[PDB]
Amino acid sequence: GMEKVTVTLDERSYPINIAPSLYQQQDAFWPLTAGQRAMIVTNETLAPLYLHKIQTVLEVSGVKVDSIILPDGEQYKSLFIMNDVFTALLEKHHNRDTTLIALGGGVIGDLTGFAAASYQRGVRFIQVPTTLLSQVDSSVGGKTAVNHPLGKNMIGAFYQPASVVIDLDCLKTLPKRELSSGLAEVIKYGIILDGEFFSWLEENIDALMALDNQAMAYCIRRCCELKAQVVAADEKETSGLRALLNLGHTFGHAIEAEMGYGVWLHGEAVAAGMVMAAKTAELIGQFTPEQTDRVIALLKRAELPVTGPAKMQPDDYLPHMKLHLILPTTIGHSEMRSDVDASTVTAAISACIP
Amino acid sequence: MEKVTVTLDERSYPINIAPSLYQQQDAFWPLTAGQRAMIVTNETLAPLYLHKIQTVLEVSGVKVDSIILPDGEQYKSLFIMNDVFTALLEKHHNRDTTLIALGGGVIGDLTGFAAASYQRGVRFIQVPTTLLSQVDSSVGGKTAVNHPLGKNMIGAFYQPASVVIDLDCLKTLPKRELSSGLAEVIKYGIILDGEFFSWLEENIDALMALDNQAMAYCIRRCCELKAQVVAADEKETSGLRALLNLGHTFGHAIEAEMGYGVWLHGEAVAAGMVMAAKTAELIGQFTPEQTDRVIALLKRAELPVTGPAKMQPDDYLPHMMRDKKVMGGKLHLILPTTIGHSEMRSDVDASTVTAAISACIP
Ligand SMILES: NC(=O)c1ccc[n+]([C@@H]2O[C@H](COP(=O)([O-])OP(=O)(O)OC[C@H]3O[C@@H](n4cnc5c(N)ncnc54)[C@H](O)[C@@H]3O)[C@@H](O)[C@H]2O)c1
Ligand SMILES: NC(=O)c1ccc[n+]([C@@H]2O[C@H](COP(=O)([O-])OP(=O)(O)OC[C@H]3O[C@@H](n4cnc5c(N)ncnc54)[C@H](O)[C@@H]3O)[C@@H](O)[C@H]2O)c1
Ligand SMILES: [Mg+2]
Ligand SMILES: [Mg+2]
Repeated sequence: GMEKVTVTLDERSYPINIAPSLYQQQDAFWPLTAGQRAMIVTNETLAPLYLHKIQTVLEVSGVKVDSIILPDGEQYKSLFIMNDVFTALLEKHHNRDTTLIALGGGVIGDLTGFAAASYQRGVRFIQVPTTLLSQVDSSVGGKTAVNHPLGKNMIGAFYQPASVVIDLDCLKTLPKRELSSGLAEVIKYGIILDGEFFSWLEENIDALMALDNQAMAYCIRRCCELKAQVVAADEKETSGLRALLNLGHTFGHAIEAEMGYGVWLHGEAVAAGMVMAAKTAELIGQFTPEQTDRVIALLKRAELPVTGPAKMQPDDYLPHMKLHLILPTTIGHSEMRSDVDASTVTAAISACIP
Repeated sequence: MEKVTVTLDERSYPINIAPSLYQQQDAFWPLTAGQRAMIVTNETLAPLYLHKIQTVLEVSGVKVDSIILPDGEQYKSLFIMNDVFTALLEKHHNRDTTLIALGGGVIGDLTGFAAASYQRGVRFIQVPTTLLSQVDSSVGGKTAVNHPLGKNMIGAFYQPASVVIDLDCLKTLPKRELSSGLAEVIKYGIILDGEFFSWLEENIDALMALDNQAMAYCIRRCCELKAQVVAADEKETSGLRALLNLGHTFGHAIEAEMGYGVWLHGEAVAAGMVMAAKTAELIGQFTPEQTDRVIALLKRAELPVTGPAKMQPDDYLPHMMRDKKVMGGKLHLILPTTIGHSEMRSDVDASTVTAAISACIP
């Protein structure tokens, strides 16, 4: 079906529209209108699949389109690459009324967003996310950035899109491993914020894996709804409410750091991380094995790992991680708990060794 | 000590102005003991003021790192800004750090955008060391770096936490740069406050001599005036803020044709304001007596009131049009209406512009 989320943050409002074949609808790329310009930023993987189609629809609507195609990879989320986007914009004489269109995943999304924030101190930005992860995570919060060699996402801006266009057909070309990686973050929302959504996932996860339009549209809509509610409740990260979004990410970062880029995908590491966080919550005396087993079972349904790499030992995790962890309190409720003992965390990691 | 409080885009900050302010109690508020700062400066200012400022901060309990960048508009680049990020990350500066911009407007813009972008925004304090940056950069929140295809094309609106103006720093500023700053001082009087203009006619000698009491009042009032115009035209579009471009359309032509550093920005603005005055005479809104007052005061500040001998009227016009597209070619000018009042005039005839330029040929 067609789902729609209106997000209202920092006194902005924008729509997220979600439907199969959305790229082909009239005014799907609103607020762009006839006579205006757009610069599509995409990567070498997405370009042959969607760039021509999108350019055609925009140009039939009176919109003048330029494009820049970047290589595929996290390493291109760079200040030097963002400068090349500025060069493309300036070489084609794009003025402050241009719109940047991020056609791709979260890598493209982050780089383009920061480019839109910074070009002439801010031009309009439309997200066209093509991974499940970016549909359910990047589409809300306004975080844009590029990397520095000494820290990921260290250079950037809070900058909100004018609209987010989610055509579910784009998921038909997404590798299944990337689809599952996105579903780790989908499941996370259920654990941290909405136990009823978790139950809905238990009942519909097979349809999501099959790219069912009705399930996936609702799935995306609810994740965005949940994310927008938590960002709205602490837009300046006052409380630790936005921090809850990091369930499994402390453990997961350790895995990504030791294993290297593309070896474990982000959502795969987060999946194993959520289990380790659940086990931690059991050991401090606040979670039951039955609750943890529900998290484990559902992750396996989504074809996600629930064990750590055999290749790392527990002592390899902690240098990457006295300790601040996001822990579940129920299925549907969570907390930031600081001062967790390292031996508690290592015991939890040890319980997930294959 | 003068103080201006500025409140724009729901932020509020003080601009404090005094001789020997670098040495005074809580001069770098809101930085407080136990916090970190990274001072960004250039190779010219570093031997003059970096040690002094570091000492005062460290005596206040503030932990200080610094980076020294090369001096010049040609270094106001994304790539040089990247070195700031590297210095911050190498010393493990977290989101609670403060960037201190110690230098002129070039340092101020690059540091400001660095502060806007580092971890998506850290605190920023301005320590402007040119008159131009004291009276122009200190309000508005425009930060930026240049791209080879356009000046100030990459940046952010980002306001400082405070602006620290120690008048003593002007004692080392070259006299030509002091005059260039006084062009923008005089502009304020023309566009917004005729009583300030009259005060300038009575005090310009003291300002040229760096009199502390005059200069403190001069800087306070300019910041006040710029803040009033920006605050009114934040939520309105149109362009009350565009009034800040008096003389800048003519002046950009001069800077563009004469080349980098040949005419300083305020020298070009000076001659531009005269041309704008002449234009306002020719459309029937200004008198020669009014224009004469502008000319006389500019000369007292050692600024030009004529265009370069090398440029003819047709050399100005391609630079003054919004662009050269078929639907472009339009000359939009800020004109004075009195001494103290100004307006945007759209679609000014080329013959009027050529006559006004011609009236200022040496
Ligand atoms: N709030 C935020 O701004 C936010 C949130 C989470 C993640 N991020 C950032 O997002 C990035 C990760 O994003 P991602 O997981 O979407 O990875 P990604 O953008 O690298 O895309 C994953 C892979 O799938 C390819 N791909 C994408 N869409 C496709 C499609 N429809 N068909 C075929 N292949 C396709 C990409 O080319 C790439 O090879 C990280 O840089 C992360 O920091 C940002
Ligand atoms: N609102 C804004 O953000 C805004 C407004 C006006 C100008 N600007 C920018 O400011 C820049 C021009 O600034 P500027 O005129 O200060 O030039 P500048 O920063 O290049 O300084 C002029 C010269 O004086 C030297 N210097 C500065 N202070 C000194 C002192 N106390 N003693 C000895 N030498 C000193 C500098 O090192 C430089 O050589 C431009 O890039 C312009 O875009 C921005
Ligand atoms: Mg994540
Ligand atoms: Mg100026």
